[PDB]
Parts: sequence; structure tokens; C-alpha cells
Amino acid sequence: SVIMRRHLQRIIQQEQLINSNEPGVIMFKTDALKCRVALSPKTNQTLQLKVPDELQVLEKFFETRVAGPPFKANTLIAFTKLLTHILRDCVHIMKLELFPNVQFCLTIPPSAPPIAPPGTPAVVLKSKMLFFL
Repeated sequence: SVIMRRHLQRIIQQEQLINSNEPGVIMFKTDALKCRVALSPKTNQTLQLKVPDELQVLEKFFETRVAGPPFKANTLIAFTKLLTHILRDCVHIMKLELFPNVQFCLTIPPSAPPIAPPGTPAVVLKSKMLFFL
């Protein structure tokens, strides 16, 4: 968790928007819900974000899939470089991947169906916007 936190600050001081004030939490001022990630206070063993219940599903997806047990940098690159109706489409695909994966959705229309969205990712060895359409 601490090494993902350091990777996150290294990402934010390279390439999104860097505005914050806290004790430990890191805040990233990307538009459509500027984010703030920190470890939990009940267990100290897990990172967590605070950034429309699709977004709650998005923070649980970040907790189980992004800040997660391999702790590799490029998945953090993928999720953070991802972060505007792509929010709705992605979190629909993420409530899918929570209920029913390494990819998120954007809408070529206003829709992210079973098929047929503008699906994107930032891949394993690549980490750049790659598509299913």
C-alpha cells in the first residue's frame, strides 16, 4: 500500500493536477471528482479513495483491483490515466466486473451495453489507451 502511494505521487508529479492539503492523504485535482487516496483507519492494511453510487462501486474497484496484491505500477498507471461520460460507462462495466476486468468502458453512443461501447484500457506492458469497438 505504501509503495502504491509512492507510485501514485510519482505519477501525479509527472504527466494530472497536483493540489492538496492533508496529513498523509494524496489528492489529485482531475476534473469530474478530484480524488483523495489514503490508507484506512480501521485496518491500516489497505488504501482507499474518496472522490453516483457507481462512484462508490468505482472506489471499491480501486480497492480490490488497482491497489492490490501484485502491487504493480502499470495498473495504477491505467486506472489513474483513465481519470467524461466514460465515468458512467466505466463504472457500469466495473459494477459488472464486481458483480459478475482489467478494462473500463467509455460510450461511443450514450450507451455501454453488453456489447457495443467505446471500450478502452492501458495495457499490461503498454499502458496506453487501447480499444474495443
